[PDB]
Amino acid sequence: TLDEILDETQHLDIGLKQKQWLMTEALVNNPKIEVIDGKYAFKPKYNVRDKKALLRLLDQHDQRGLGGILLEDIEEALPNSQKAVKALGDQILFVNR
Amino acid sequence: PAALKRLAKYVIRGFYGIEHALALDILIRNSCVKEEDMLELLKFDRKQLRSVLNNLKGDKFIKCRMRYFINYRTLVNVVKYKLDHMRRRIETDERDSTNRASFKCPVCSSTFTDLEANQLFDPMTGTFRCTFCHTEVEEDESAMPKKDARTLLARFNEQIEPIYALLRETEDVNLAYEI
Ligand SMILES: [Zn+2]
Repeated sequence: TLDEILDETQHLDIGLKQKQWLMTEALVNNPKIEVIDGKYAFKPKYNVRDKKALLRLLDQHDQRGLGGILLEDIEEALPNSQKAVKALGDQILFVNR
Repeated sequence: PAALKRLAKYVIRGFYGIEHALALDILIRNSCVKEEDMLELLKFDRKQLRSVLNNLKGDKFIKCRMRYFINYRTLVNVVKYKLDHMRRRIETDERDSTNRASFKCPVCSSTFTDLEANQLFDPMTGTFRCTFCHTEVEEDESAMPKKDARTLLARFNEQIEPIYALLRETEDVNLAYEI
């Protein structure tokens, strides 16, 4: 929660007004904020960044691979490359435009 | 025409590269193909997509159906067009001259016919002597290895038929199905 972030960042003294404005509005103007209830979550990537086993998307032969984008990649422990080599080893195919 | 899309599955495999092939995969479904949709879906560049489309347009691969919004459909009957002309050019490079073993003088690297060194043929040595220098002649040597090229092309150009047999056969059987 915003209070938990404040807490962990030791920025809790942002002022209740700002704290409130951040909570009610900043995390509301948020594009498609995936928020089950109390706690905010990740919106862009539907799939958990688990660096492995996208055989579902490979066998999803209904959209020619579903526009596998790199924007949601290379930010993990292995810069896509480590996964790709195994990804190269496996069916996964990598290219760039 | 499901097996017409099979000759297509085999030419994309056989010829055009990933960037082309990914676009060509979309061309698989000949129901509706707009420019905005294909751009957004392929996640490609617009200038570059226009280049590929322009390239495919050059193939007459697609019949641009205007609304303006577009639609794209197969035109190539040039599978034979690549075939008749390529076979001609390879048979030209294949069909060699003759033994064409002209004498050649290793010192001056001059070239002679069997006829050239025959006038030179020196009866006192029972062999062929070069013209301006009496050094003995040799084989045409390297010159044109058109005979080695003939053998290579034959193995190489006719060796790609087996891997094309799936499609050479599907096309033939599909064309028969089309009537
Ligand atoms: Zn000579």
